[PDB]
Amino acid sequence: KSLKGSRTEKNILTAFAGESQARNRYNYFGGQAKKDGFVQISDIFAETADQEREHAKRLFKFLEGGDLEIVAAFPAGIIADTHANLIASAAGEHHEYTEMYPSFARIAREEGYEEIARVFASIAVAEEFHEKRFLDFARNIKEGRVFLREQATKWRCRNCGYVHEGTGAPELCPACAHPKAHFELLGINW
Amino acid sequence: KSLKGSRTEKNILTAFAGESQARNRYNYFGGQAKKDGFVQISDIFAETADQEREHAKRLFKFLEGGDLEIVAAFPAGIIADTHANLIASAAGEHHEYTEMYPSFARIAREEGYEEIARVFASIAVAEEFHEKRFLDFARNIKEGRVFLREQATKWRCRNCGYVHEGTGAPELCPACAHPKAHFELLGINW
Ligand SMILES: [Fe+3]
Ligand SMILES: [Fe+3]
Ligand SMILES: [Fe+3]
Ligand SMILES: [Fe+3]
Ligand SMILES: [Fe+3]
Ligand SMILES: [Fe+3]
Repeated sequence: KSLKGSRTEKNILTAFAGESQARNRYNYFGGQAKKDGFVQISDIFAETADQEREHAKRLFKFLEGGDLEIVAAFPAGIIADTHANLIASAAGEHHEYTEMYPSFARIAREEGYEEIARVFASIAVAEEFHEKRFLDFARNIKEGRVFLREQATKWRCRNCGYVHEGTGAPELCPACAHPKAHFELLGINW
Repeated sequence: KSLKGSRTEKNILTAFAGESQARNRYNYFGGQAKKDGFVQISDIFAETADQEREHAKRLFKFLEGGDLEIVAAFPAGIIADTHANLIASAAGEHHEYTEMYPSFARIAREEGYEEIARVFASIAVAEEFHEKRFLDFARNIKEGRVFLREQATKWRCRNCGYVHEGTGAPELCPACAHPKAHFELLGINW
C-alpha cells in the first residue's frame, strides 16, 4: 500500500535525514583520525560513512516524491579529538539501534508496512556492530593499546602490506618508510 | 654512495617496472572479481594494487635520474576467471619474495648498499603475505567455501555492515538488498 500520510513515511525521511548527517560526520571524523595518526581508525570512519550512505539509499528509495516536513533533533557539532569522536559516534549508533530503528519498525508493522519494518530492523543490526567498532577503538586509545599489546603479535602496514612481529608496531615501516600510524593488527577474515 | 653504474641501480628499476605492471594487473583482476561476484576478493585485489604502488614509490625514490635500459621478462597477459587470476597472482608474488627480492637484496649488500638491501628484504615480507591471501582465496573458491562454511558463523555485508548469523551468507542482504557477493566473514582485527 501507499505510504502517503502515514507516520512511517515521515519516519523514513527522518531516518534518511539522520543517516545523511551521520555520513558527513563520520567522514569528518575520518579526516581527523588521519591527522591524529590513526590510519586504521580513519579508514573505519570512512567505511562506516559509506555504509550510512547505503542505509540512506535503501530508505530514500522507499519514498514516493514531494516535499515533507519533519521535526527532529540532531547533533549540532562537533569535531574533537579522535577518542571523543569515537565516543560521540558510538552514542549516535546506540540511539539508532536501541531507540530509533526499533521504534520505527514497530510503527511500520502497526501501519501494515511489513517489508519496511523488516528493513528498519535489519539496519539496526548493522548499527549495533558500528557501535561495537567505535567503542572498541575508543577503548584501545584510552588504554594505549592501539599500537602496543601485552604479548608479541603480528602488525600489518596498511600502506604497503609489510608484516611486523612484536609487542608493538614500529615507529617507521621498514618497507615503505611510512609512520607507525599506518599499522594495524594483522587480520585474517577468510 | 651513488648508485650510478651499479647492478643495484638496474635491479631497482627492474623491480619498479615489475611492480608497476603488477599494480595494473591486480586492478584489472579486481574488476573481474567484481564481475564474478566476489566483492571482498575484488577489494583485496584493489588494496594489493595500491600497496604495489607504494613498494614502487619507495623503489622509484632511490633512483637518481636519466634513462636506463633493462632486460626482464614479464607476464604477457592475461585476464581470466577470478580463481585463475588468484593463482597467477600468487605465482607472481612467489617469484618476488623467493627469487627477485632476495637476490636483489644480496647483490645490494655485495655492492655496499645496505639501506636499499634492507628495503628489498622488507618488501619481500609484504609479498609473502600477499601470496598467502591470494592462495587462501583461491582455495576458498575451489572448495566452494567463499560464502558457505561447515559450522554457523558471522557474515558481514561489506556494502552496509549488516551482520548475518548462519552457515552461509544470504542470497540478498536484508538491510541493503545487495547480493550475496558483498558478504565476507565478520572480521575483528583490533
Ligand atoms: Fe545509521
Ligand atoms: Fe551506523
Ligand atoms: Fe609499509
Ligand atoms: Fe610486488
Ligand atoms: Fe605483492
Ligand atoms: Fe547490506
